[PDB]
Amino acid sequence: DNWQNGTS
Amino acid sequence: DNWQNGTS
Amino acid sequence: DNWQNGTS
Amino acid sequence: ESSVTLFGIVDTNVAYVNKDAAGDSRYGLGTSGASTSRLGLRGTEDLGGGLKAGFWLEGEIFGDDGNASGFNFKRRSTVSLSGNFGEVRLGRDLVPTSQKLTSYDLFSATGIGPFMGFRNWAAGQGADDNGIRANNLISYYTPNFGGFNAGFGYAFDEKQTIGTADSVGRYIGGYVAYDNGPLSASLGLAQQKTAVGGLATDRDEITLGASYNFGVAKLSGLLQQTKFKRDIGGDIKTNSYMLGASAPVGGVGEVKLQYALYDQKAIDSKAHQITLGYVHNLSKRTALYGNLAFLKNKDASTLGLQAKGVYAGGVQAGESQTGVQVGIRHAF
Amino acid sequence: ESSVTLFGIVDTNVAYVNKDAAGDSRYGLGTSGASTSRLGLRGTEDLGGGLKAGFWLEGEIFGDDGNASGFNFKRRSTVSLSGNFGEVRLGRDLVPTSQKLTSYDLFSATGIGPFMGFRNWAAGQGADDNGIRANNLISYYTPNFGGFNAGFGYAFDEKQTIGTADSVGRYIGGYVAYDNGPLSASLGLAQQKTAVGGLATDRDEITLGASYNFGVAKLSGLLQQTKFKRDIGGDIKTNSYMLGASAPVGGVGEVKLQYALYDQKAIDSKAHQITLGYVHNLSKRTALYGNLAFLKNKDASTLGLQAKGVYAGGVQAGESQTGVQVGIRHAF
Amino acid sequence: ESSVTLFGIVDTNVAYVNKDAAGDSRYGLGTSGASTSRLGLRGTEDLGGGLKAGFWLEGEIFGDDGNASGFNFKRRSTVSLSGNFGEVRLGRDLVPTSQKLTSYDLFSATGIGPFMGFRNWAAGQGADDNGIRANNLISYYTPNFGGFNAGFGYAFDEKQTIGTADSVGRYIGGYVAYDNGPLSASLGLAQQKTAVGGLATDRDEITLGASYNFGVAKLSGLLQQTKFKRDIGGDIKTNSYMLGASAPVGGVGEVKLQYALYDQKAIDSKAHQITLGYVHNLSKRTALYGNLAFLKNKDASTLGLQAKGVYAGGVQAGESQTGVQVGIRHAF
Ligand SMILES: [Ca+2]
Ligand SMILES: [Ca+2]
Ligand SMILES: [Ca+2]
Ligand SMILES: [Ca+2]
Ligand SMILES: [Ca+2]
Ligand SMILES: [Ca+2]
Ligand SMILES: [Ca+2]
Repeated sequence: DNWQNGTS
Repeated sequence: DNWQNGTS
Repeated sequence: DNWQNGTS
Repeated sequence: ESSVTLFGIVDTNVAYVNKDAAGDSRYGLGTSGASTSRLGLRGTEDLGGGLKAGFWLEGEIFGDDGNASGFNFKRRSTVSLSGNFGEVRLGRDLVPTSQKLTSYDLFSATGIGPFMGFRNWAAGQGADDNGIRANNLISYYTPNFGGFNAGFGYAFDEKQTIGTADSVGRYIGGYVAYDNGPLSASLGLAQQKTAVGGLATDRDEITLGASYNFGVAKLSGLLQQTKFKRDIGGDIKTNSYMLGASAPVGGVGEVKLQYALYDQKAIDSKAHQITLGYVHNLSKRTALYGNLAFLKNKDASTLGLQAKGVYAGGVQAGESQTGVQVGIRHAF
Repeated sequence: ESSVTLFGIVDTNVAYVNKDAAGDSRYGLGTSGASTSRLGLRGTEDLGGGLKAGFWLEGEIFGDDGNASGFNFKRRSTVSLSGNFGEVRLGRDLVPTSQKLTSYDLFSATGIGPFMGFRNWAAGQGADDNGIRANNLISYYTPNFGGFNAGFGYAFDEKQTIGTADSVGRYIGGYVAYDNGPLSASLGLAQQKTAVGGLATDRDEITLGASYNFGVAKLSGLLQQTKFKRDIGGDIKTNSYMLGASAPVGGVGEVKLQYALYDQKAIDSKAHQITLGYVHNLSKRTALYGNLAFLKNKDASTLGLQAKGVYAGGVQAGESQTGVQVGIRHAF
Repeated sequence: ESSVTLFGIVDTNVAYVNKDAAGDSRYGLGTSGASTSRLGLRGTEDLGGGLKAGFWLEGEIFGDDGNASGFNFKRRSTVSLSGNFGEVRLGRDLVPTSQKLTSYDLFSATGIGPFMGFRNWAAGQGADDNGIRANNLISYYTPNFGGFNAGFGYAFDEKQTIGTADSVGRYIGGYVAYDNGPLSASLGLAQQKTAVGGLATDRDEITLGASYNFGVAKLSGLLQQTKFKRDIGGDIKTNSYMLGASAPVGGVGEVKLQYALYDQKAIDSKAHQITLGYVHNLSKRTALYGNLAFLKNKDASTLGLQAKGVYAGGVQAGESQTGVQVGIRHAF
């Protein structure tokens, strides 16, 4: 998985 | 680079 | 967005 | 269906109150006027068969001082399993009563405008005598079936002892609710163990909340009774009432108005509050906002507006206080 | 071949011990029963020619209280260079002796079940008198050539002074080992400088560990002597012994059993421990687990099980203590 | 044009000074010799029309002790809006005067080599009496038009009271500058409110900096006067001077040399410093470095080299001190 921000 | 999780 | 490192 | 997310909000403001506990004005750079500033990590892992494992680690950000007292994960630090049965969470979090009932506050339980019912009315000596979060918490949340939904929590005291209380920090509580989209209503009941002046005390709380979103505007309200009942006798009882409305303005804008009353029986005194808010969205992530509040204490009441990072103390008995916050909220 | 990784583990449990130092039971929500809960960032940068630069920043997570005392990177905070020569690391980390020898503990050096040899047997006054980690550490790890491998570390005291000790915190230590996959064996030797009751004291430790993985089951053991030798005379010496076995059960499951003996010469007393563990994997990342331990103190011994976040203190002299942990471990 | 970035630097070193305040040598593992070690998150969100929203949360890393005193965001914790008008930032950050003027220091304002002008010369009692950062800060930075650029900041005191000072922590300050690529020059002026020995005091600072990058080498310098002027009378005034040069060596290398003089008028004493530095880049992200410094105190001066994590205290009056740092800097 790659880390996403809050809004995807 | 994009940040990955522990299991890649 | 995916989180990037310092050097992009 | 698995993911990991690093997220947050920086909400910083200029703020002013016309009086503090000495009667002097204060102004400065504060935080968290529209949403609580935060930094967190969360994830969901699909385990198959509709079962998911989750984690969530979130702490408050204080942009005016760079988290000078140190960063933590006190907002939420859970691990969970969820599925068609609902969700079970282990770890520090909002207790189910506050998680559900604070949703009725139009000011998102932050800034100068919000409902003040969830507070430590009795100077209880526990870590979380505002009834908002608990250490050592296990919670269970049902699915929503035909609108109906419920939540339950138990937090272990672990023999925390203060004076004659040997179960400080225990929580037992839950809610039942109906949520169909436009209509929401909930009833929460909770008891915490605490101490006041070193004497064992129960913190009992019953809360009713309801709202209806008409689209052109939303109406919302809360009713709460909080009673700190000392084992040897005596009680500090507070009845808190709120009614509010919000409406979109011009696409991109939102206006909010909330009225509250706090009836503090132990000092036979009332306080009344009126707050006006505006939010102007520059994007889905970025908003400029303003809050204007007026708090009127009667008699012995000394309640103050919560201008976090500027002044959040009390005022002199029977004084009225005016506050303003203007800021920017940026989610990431 | 370069990357950056944000990773962690949330391991939270319910736990119980039947007695504390007053003889009362305790139960609650604890942490880190199967693996230590953590949050970290690490990276490897390919520099060319087989040379790599690394960093690693990791701190413990306490999900029961949201890291109430503040988040740090005390588990590891290193920068390193690695290559065909091995690896050199600068910064706080496990010292080589503990890094290698704790691998023989089937309970991953956490929870109620693990080997207790790496502990502060003498009430030394240094920061790390359990022999696990050091501040100000430089370490060198060789490659594994034909099975053989070694590690060496030096940690600077920086003139830390407590009473008559002016080099508190110094570490010098290392190990030699053989690791071929199924077979592992290691010998570690270390000395730290410390103080006990304000008097300069050496903490000397020799540790032997071995294991063999038969596939159907693994056998593992540890032997250690720890001696706190006070410069003016006198010593607190402890001999610690452990033997354990683990086996896969049904695909997805694992059972573990460990027996330990702690021979505390300064109080002429022994303690014996037996721990049974089960791990049930829901996925590679998510496991449910249970630990059951029985600790028998003889004579003046007062050792207690380490139910982190519930109770990890001692018990009354010569008492037996039973503990249980049941929880979930989620890696990300 | 929107992004989010997680970034940092681990810079750890071995360091030595030949004397401390008792005249004894000290050596150990320290940090931040070439660049300050840090961990941060930042982002930029394109709002349309050239308008952008930003956030930036950054704290110092201490790799020798794993951030033992707890991680924070004290380096910077801002939210901002930027556009063709320039940039406005809210939150703790470098004040504009230090942000701009420290750029003239060839040692990046860290390690044993840097300019020491931004320091608490008077033992002021404020949080930031080195003039580097401020709590409660609002800053405005202009665009660069034809080389010319400026910055302005105001930090709220919020009635912080120490003795007779009731506005401790106030900052007002700014700079004007010219920057065309090879040539840079700036003039900064600032005033902070503080207290010394409980008596209200102004911290006044004027700083001039200039540099020229010839390509084969760069010349840079700083001049500063810092005056702590006590309201009832009296002042602690310091004039600080620096001249430095750097040059690339062999591709991959860089040599630096800086000379400084600190004229401490309140004790009628001077200190002189000479520092030699080398940086060897293994990659754009990873460098090995060495610093060698010699600090000569005259008369009553007691200044010490800043070997962070080893020794950064003073020395005996009129003593000379030699220091060395050798380390690795890894950016991510
Ligand atoms: Ca969760
Ligand atoms: Ca503030
Ligand atoms: Ca490393
Ligand atoms: Ca912290
Ligand atoms: Ca607990
Ligand atoms: Ca910013
Ligand atoms: Ca150090």
